Amino acid sequence: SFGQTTPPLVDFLKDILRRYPEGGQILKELIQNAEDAGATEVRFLYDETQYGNESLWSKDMAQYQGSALYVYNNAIFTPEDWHGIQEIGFNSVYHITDVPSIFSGDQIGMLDPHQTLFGPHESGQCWNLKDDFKEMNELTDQFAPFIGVFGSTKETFQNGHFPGTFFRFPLREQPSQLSSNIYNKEKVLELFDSFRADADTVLLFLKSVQDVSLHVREADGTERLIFRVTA
Repeated sequence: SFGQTTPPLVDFLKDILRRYPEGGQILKELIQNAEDAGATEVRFLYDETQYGNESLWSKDMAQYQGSALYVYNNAIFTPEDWHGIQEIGFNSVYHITDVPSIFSGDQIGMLDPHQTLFGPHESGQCWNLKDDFKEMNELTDQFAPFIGVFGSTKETFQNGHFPGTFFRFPLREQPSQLSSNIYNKEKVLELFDSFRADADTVLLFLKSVQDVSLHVREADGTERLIFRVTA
């Protein structure tokens, strides 16, 4: 027995990140993603909030319960958008996080290129707000980071549908096999700064997205508008 095998997912993606390193390109790639989905608005939120570690899908999920960059847009994923997302585009987010989550309509999906969280040959997991209602309700700490941002409420989960899209990117606090990039508040606000330099012109390329804003949420829950640009 003899032959080549394609590299493991994490190595394939490490190579893509090596070939495309990014600062402020990350915000631009995420804006492009929203434009491609027909969004008219994009909101970035740096969130200081740390969440609980009691009611998680598994103990290894605790490391992703901390500070995050969230990114909202007002389009709702189609099945094709969900297929599309499973494969620089969205992959630039791995500069920031090891486990991005995506919440759109009736589904939350988490991606795990390290392939350790969800079983041995799995690279992510998804929950349906209707079909998995019972489990999601029990896993209070797991889904708290999806409630109370961008107009999502406990009511959202009762109805079973969020009429929009947001991502949660828990900020990597130490190097992984995917990336050694560590983000903190300072580094994220530096990303917000790069963008703000270019903000006018970035909307010139775009025909759907007409409003981009940057916000910060403190641990006490207070939130500030950092910057907005409109068409």
